[PDB]
Amino acid sequence: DEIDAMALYRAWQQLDNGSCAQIRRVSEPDELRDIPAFYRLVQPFGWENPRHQQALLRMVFCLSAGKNVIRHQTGISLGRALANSGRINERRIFQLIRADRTADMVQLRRLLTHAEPVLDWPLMARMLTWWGKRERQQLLEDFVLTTNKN
Amino acid sequence: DEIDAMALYRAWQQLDNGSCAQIRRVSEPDELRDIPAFYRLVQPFGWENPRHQQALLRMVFCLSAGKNVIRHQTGISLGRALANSGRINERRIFQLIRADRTADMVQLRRLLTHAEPVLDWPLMARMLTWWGKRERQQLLEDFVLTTNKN
Amino acid sequence: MSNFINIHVLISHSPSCLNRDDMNMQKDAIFGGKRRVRISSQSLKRAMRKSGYYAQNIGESSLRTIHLAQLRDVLRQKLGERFDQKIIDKTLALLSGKSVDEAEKISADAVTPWVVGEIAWFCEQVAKAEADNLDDKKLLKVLKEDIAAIRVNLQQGVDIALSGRMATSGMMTELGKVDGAMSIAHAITTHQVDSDIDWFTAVDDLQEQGSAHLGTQEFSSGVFYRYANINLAQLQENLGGASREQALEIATHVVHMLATEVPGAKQRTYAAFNPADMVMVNFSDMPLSMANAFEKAVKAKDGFLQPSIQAFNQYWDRVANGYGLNGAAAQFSLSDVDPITAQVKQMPTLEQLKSWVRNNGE
Amino acid sequence: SIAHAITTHQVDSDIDWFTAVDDLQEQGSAHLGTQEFSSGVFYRYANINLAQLQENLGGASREQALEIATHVVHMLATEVPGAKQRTYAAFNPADMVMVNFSDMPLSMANAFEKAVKAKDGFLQPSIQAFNQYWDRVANGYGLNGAAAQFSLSDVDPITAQVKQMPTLEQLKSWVRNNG
Amino acid sequence: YLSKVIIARAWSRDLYQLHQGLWHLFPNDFLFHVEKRNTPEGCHVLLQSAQMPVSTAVATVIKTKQVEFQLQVGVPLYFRLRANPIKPLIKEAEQIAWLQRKLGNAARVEDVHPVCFEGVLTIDAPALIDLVQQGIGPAKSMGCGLLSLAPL
RNA sequence: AUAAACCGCCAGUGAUAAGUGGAAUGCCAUGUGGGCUGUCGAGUUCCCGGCCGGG
DNA sequence: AGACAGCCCACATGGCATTCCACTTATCACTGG
Repeated sequence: DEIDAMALYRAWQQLDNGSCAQIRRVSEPDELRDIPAFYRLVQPFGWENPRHQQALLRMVFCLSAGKNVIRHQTGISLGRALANSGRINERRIFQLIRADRTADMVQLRRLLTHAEPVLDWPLMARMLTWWGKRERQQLLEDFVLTTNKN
Repeated sequence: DEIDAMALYRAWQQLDNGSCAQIRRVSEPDELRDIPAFYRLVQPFGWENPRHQQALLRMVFCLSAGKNVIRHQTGISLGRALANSGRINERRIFQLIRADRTADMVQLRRLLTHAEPVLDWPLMARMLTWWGKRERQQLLEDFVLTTNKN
Repeated sequence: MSNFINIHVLISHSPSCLNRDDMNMQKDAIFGGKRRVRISSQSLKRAMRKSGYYAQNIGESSLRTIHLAQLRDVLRQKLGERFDQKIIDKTLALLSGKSVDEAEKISADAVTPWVVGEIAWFCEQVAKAEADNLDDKKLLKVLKEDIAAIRVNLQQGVDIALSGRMATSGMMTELGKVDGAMSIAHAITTHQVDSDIDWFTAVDDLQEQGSAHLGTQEFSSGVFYRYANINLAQLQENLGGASREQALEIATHVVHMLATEVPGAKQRTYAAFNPADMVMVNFSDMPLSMANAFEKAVKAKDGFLQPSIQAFNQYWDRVANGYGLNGAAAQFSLSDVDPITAQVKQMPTLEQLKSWVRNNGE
Repeated sequence: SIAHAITTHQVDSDIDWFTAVDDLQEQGSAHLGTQEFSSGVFYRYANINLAQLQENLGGASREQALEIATHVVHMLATEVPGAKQRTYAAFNPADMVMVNFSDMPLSMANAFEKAVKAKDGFLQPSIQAFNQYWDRVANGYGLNGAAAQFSLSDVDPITAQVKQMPTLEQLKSWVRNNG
Repeated sequence: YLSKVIIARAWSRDLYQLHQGLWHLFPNDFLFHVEKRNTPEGCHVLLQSAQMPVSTAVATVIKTKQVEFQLQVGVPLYFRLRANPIKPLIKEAEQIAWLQRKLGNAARVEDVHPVCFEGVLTIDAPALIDLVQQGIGPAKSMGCGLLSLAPL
């Protein structure tokens, strides 16, 4: 009973300017909970499943980096695409990992905005739902090894 | 040492017309302190202890919407029932959330009058005692969600 | 001598609703510990721009659009008499940085203020360059050399010189972007305000058994402090090197409006057509706002107005004596509350105050 | 544009207590009730934009506009909402009516921001407040527009840049002829 | 001595609180009449007393006009006698009669209505002065029995 | 009384120095809270002096 | 002391920006079984 990442992606693309903008203003992920357009956007995708909403929050927030910085195409890792941008320095990523919980989602969004990355969205979605020490580590490893391939 | 919400409900139901009506007349919630029938009604329920009385005030003021607009039945939230009415427009609920302190209790009572809502009273009661920080957000969430299933 | 002109206004409105937010609630604001009713700087500005007083004494307001298609149509009429169309189109394209092809909808980066006179002058330049077989970039280099020429076109449209322009895409990005000569603050109430709610009915002439609509509306009476700053050298610059007298002229016109103009909503149903009860104007080296006089929210004694003016005078006395300010100051008031600090010269009529600003504090 | 009418003075409302007497029960009442009520001296204000009025009628003449304007003055001086008039009967005529032509719309409500204190009633000091404030505004903002005033009781005279109408019908005639 | 006292709210809610609170003004026999109750500062009270009241932290004193009584028989005076009639007299006639019993002995009443008794009386002078010192009727420590004279 | 018994992984150490988030911006047009109504009825309670009188 | 209404009704529209920018250095132990 997972979250249809691609359907959600398309759903965010289909939003009215009013809502794309309404959600983009948000500073922290929890403020999304003050937005009605949020609840409307997310609810089919399994919001109202407690054990789902933290994930949903993160996914939406990262999309909320806006306007379309996250562009979808074995799969492409977030780490890989972040490196493929070439805009982002390793130190910053390390800092993403070293930061406590809410801070880490915020910082990531800042990175996404700067990188304008080409990922495999549903993959990034998976990584984003299970977000955890391991997932973080993998973000590092993919980043460094990719940035080193280049 | 909580306030036995259902006990209060039945006590309100059991009031003589003179007192039920005498309290119904109140325009703002704090004016409840001028009525003896208020003191009499609240008296078993612990109004004697400060920081019990603000809650008791809000609970009674919401009952005073009268005559029996609050009809009790996982539990059913206030937001839920406000949507289940279908009479109430989202914009009004927004004004309630955005509203400053006394005004917010007033507009709420006005909504209750309009909705003839079917809630789970003690749930809404609790929600009313801690009113409201998350609670505002929480009711928004419930309303939008219930309103969108439809 | 002094570069900043400060305009302080105390104005009291009757029950009204002069600024709504998305929820049609009044615009709240907190100071320093109490809610105050707020009117946005933007509302004030546009109220003054769009005003008849302005049209009579300053000229034309600017044209603010994000829609370049309509703009090119307008410019095609007016300058269509003055210039070739191909030239106009090209001028708009260079200034805009956006491609002006006949297509139904063409949009700029963001909403922008335009002055037709300005565009006309740019059209002259593009005409010269195109006939002379000058390249666009070369043209840009040449126009960069004399900015003031571009800014005198500002004199035709002054609101831009007052509150400024921002550019992101065009040749405008290089030459025509302007700092505001006047900085203005959102007006707030001197006292605490708890907003009233009016409960209305719409009565339907065709249903007898009820009303057709029931609703609520927020409203308040309030005493508001409006503050505004005019940077004088900046204003002169933004006009292309105009004299202090032209500047001061604009400054007084602004004073007048600042005392006289009230935003339009919902005046037809609440009609708070109130004049300023207190107008005080001071010259200074560094700008000063007296809002701190009301950090202690004024408590009503014989109304809010009088103790508010009192509060204002007292604070200004403390500030002026503490920081040793010795700038020219004049105060005009409707009520008999006299100022403490001489020299605050007392003006019996607004027109006398205005003439005093024109003569530079004499 | 018309303003909600406000009392010139502070008001503490009285509360009347109803009894409905039931001819079929001899001992108690069948109903008990309450109603808020006050007496009050009210300030009404309204503004007519004439150019707009002419436009809204499809290019009607200034005189047609003024005609409608006089009609308004009359009603504003004359009409009281119907409720709860059958039980309280406040059929009161205006004690003061003032009409002025001007370039920018102006409300004298500020004359009463200092809530008027009763001296020999509220009416007399209300008219006092109004007039003094009118004098101040008129001299301060240097307006020189056509102004006429009709009242049942002046105290109070404004400095006479206001033509004084002994009767309302004359005031109406003054507005019809544009001052 | 005629004093104008205000009792604080927490110390004037009950009537016995009023009597105790006004008793505590004398660290060194009296009569009190309530002008207004339940204002935010508490009870607004006119106070007749043998001694001069001293301001407590619950019963503030605003002023103290001492009096010496100059009465002439025949002279017309307004009067407010706040008092309480019993044997509780509900009839209007009975109240007025009661008044004119005590006052009938001292000074004839020419007009009156109702309990706070407001009216006009005409004046024996020493008998009346004596009566004012004494107070009139029940509940002299409950707010009743205070007659105030006023000249026309 | 057990590949057991007895049985330290220890010692020393700044993460540091520099840094505007910034320029533009009416929330706005429409609206009766309205129809009905004696506060009558009635003498309620703590001690001492011959209904009356003092806290 | 006694008694304390009822009905009916609750808005729609349209609009949400762009530009450009994102560090670098020195330095990372030894001993004993």
